[PDB]
Amino acid sequence: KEKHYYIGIIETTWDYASDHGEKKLISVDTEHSNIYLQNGPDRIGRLYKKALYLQYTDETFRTTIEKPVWLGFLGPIIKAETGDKVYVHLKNLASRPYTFHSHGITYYKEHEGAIYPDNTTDFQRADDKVYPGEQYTYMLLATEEQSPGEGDGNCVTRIYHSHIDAPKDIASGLIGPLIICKKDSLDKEKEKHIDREFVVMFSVVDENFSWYLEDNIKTYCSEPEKVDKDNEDFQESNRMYSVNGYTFGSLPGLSMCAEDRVKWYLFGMGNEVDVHAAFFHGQALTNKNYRIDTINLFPATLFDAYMVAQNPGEWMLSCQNLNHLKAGLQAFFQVQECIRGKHVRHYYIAAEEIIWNYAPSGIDIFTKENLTAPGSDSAVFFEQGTTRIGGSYKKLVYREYTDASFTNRKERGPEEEHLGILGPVIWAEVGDTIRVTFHNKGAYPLSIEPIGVRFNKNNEGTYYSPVPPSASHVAPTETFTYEWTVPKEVGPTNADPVCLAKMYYSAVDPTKDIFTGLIGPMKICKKGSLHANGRQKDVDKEFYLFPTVFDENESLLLEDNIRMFTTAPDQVDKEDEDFQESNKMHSMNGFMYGNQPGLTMCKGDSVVWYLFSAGNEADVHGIYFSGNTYLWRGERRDTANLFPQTSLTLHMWPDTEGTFNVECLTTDHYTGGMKQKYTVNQCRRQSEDSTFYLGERTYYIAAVEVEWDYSPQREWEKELHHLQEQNVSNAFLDKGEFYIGSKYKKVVYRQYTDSTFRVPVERKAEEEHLGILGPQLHADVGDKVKIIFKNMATRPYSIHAHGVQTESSTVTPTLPGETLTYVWKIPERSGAGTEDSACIPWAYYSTVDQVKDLYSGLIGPLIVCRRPRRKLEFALLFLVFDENESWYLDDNIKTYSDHPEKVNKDDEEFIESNKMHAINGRMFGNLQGLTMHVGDEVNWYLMGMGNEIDLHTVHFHGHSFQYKHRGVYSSDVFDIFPGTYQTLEMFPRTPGIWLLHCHVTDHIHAGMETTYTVLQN
Ligand SMILES: *[C@@H]1O[C@H](CO)[C@@H](O)[C@H](O)[C@H]1NC(C)=O
Ligand SMILES: *[C@@H]1O[C@H](CO)[C@@H](O)[C@H](O)[C@H]1NC(C)=O
Ligand SMILES: [Cu+2]
Ligand SMILES: [Cu+2]
Ligand SMILES: [Cu+2]
Ligand SMILES: [Cu+2]
Ligand SMILES: [Cu+2]
Ligand SMILES: [Cu+2]
Ligand SMILES: [Cu+2]
Ligand SMILES: [Cu+2]
Ligand SMILES: [O]
Ligand SMILES: [O]
Repeated sequence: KEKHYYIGIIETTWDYASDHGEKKLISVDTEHSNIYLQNGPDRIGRLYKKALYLQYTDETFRTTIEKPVWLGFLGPIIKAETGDKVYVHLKNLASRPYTFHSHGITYYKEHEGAIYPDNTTDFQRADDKVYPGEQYTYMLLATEEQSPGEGDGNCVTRIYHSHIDAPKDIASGLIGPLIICKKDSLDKEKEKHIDREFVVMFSVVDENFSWYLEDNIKTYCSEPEKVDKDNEDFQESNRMYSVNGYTFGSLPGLSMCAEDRVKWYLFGMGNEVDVHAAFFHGQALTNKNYRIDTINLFPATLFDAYMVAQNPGEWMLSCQNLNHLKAGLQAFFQVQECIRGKHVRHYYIAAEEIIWNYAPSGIDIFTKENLTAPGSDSAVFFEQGTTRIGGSYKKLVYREYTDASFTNRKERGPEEEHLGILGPVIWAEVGDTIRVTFHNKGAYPLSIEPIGVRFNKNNEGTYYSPVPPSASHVAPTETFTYEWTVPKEVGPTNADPVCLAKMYYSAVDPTKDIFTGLIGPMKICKKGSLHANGRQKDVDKEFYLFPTVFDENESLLLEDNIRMFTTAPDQVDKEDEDFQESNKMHSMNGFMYGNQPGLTMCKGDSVVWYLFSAGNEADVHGIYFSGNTYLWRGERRDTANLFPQTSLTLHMWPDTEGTFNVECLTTDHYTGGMKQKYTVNQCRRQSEDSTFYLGERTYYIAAVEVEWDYSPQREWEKELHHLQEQNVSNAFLDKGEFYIGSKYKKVVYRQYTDSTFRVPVERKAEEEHLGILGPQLHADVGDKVKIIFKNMATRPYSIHAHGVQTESSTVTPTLPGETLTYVWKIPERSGAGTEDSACIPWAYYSTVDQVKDLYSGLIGPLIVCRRPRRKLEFALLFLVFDENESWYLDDNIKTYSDHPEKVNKDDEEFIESNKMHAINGRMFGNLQGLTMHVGDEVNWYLMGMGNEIDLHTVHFHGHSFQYKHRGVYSSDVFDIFPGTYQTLEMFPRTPGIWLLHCHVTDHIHAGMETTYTVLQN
């Protein structure tokens, strides 16, 4: 078929509403709405002028078609089954130039509707920028290459948006859904067997970016005269946390019937504070491929879910990111009312208060140093005195008891010793009923909210609307018996593991209860997978890990805690930056700096890890199990990623004896103490070894100190701006007064020919694209790689790598001038998992100082392949190099700064002047070397690392990619965070120079982009 759509871009006023009335008890935490929606002297209220796509009937952009109420300000839903020829007739009826760039479909440079130095000429640039009054019809092709994966649903979710300056064009309001179905999935422009199809975009629509900021200030502020746009609160007062554009329970239209087959197309959109956690309170929207309960979304994350509306009632959709939840990102939706499970599991739990100590040994187990040594990582969090609480905090948490007689606890075995602060594991099987007899015992009402089980409205553990103890409100001394059900439609899918890591927390006020201590593990399993004791049947060890930043400043018991441990409360300024840092407890299961115990097992044991987390947008973790590799959802990986409310079930079979680290790779977190140890003991006696390593490879690598330049040519930057017509100044690149430019000394891994290390291997063409990265080491499964590593720098470094097996756990640092040998064995578990592609990459890095060594430059890819036009390989490392952590910072200042004496290393402006947001070490088109031909088979090895900020949604303009074993899944955006190493298959089809970039606002403007060339066959 060949669809035609008429899209006009009009200017208009949008009201984030307030439905000027109530019946809306959003009351998860909520009331300071009047910042966001308050009109006034400075503030603008809930009315902003914003351009937006509308659908017209004819080429006469006069007669409009009306888009669903629930769609909010998004553009009209554009659909197309594979093989279609969609033509989009755009007419810019607005005050400035806009375009229409689509995400998941094929077109030529004359139809990209995106502007950048792509060496194209006039006929191909008509699309790339539509002026007011001009009309342009975009021709798109639903190719089989962009077709939803062999294992994707029938219709995936894609997006279209303007692209002169996308962040701004999108903040301005120009963005809509593009749903792509496979061959004849659709029927009457709706999926063949669905009842309701919805589109939801989570986003902190930041009005400070919209082109109409001025027009909005000058209009609504009563005193436009005196508003500081550069004012933190003014800015915050323009950030509209909202789902479909609507901000405080305002989303209308969401309505289905019970037994309704709903399909939801989600997608985030935003800057780096856009760490979302979509959650549909009422049911089991659990059909991604497996059963999912909460859906994480980031800038341009394209996601599709399938639900079967059940459990009739007025439910709620929210974003479990705490900060977003209290900034009002909720939206009612409802399933109108248009057998059970007899095995009763009975638990008795009391919430009790205690004085939790985050680190008992009072020492950093990792370094055997005193946890309060003057000026150290730990110091800040544990220093105790006048205005610093210190190490232990009167917390409040769940503990199990023997019976309604809340008299005697249950003895916690060495088995559950690791549990730390977490509550008592609640568990059950598919087809059961749970009855937790909660008994509050603290100075505040609380309750227990369970993620993952089926519960009626009488058992809802929170209260949203539109002295007895209620499920939602169990007062300080009352008690209540929640009843939950674990019916089929809420427990593990066929493709799911035997047990799903789950959780439960106090939901009287999530944004505060959890941080105080009310969070506990839960485990829902396939029917008959557990023994009487609650342990899986052929599993040796079951562990539960909860890494988070226990925000003590948000504890219900904060005041008391100030009163108890400070040597001067009255004097405690509760809002000092430094005060709140000292109480941001970066910890795992309650412990810090190595102090967590109980993670011991036998080599050969079948271990099963249950990970989960909660918290705000700073909860972007990369849990790294050093020394071993697990098996998640058919994929071999050794670093799990967790965000607000994420839950995972890892399966591991440790294979090397020793004491290894379970740590959170993401910098802040690691420095702040988010690292633990787990021990593998030898529990058998096994073999004599001259029987297996069919291959041997040896590489000679060295670490050199080079002068690196993040942007050696500034042309592409320059050209990109003039096209956009921007008056912008580059903070990171412009030497300015005393700033250090774009060049900084760094230490990097360069390959050599032999043990003499006097002749380096010349980087050929197919490897110019590696930039700062070390060489692409290759190893097949069954190898015994040997790295002869020589340190030519001026301070101890070493080389180690994820996924690889080693003899011991310790890693000897190579001293300068010294040359050592490291040996990595590449057994089966270091290679492709069952559903993995044949080659998978692992980052090799330096261990002397996990952090400073990295930012200093030391990083590279190890590709480990499985089996025995051309085939290409590219390695991309998206990382915001924090040049402030370089071991070489002092030299750079003296070497590069025009006036070193005038530099203050603490000056916020300076700090930022060093945050090089780059790809493989270079920003703004400066990443040369990515060239293929039409027809080639390309393998992109993407890997991210770094701090909390490192959310990187990689987008390739004009081409999509496939990704699991056999390219079973399709998409054009890939989510990447610290510790993510992924391999994407792609077949270039349309020739031309295309833009490759991170889709998150700060990152784009910062330079995280370059271009890849597809040459004509
Ligand atoms: C575009 O034009 C010139 C020469 O072709 C130069 O800027 C560069 O080589 C070209 N850029 C790209 C991305 O091909
Ligand atoms: C561009 O930057 C200059 C300073 O370099 C500034 O004075 C001016 O307002 C900006 N915009 C235009 C159109 O000149
Ligand atoms: Cu985009
Ligand atoms: Cu959110
Ligand atoms: Cu972390
Ligand atoms: Cu932090
Ligand atoms: Cu990014
Ligand atoms: Cu795009
Ligand atoms: Cu783009
Ligand atoms: Cu930044
Ligand atoms: O795209
Ligand atoms: O994009």
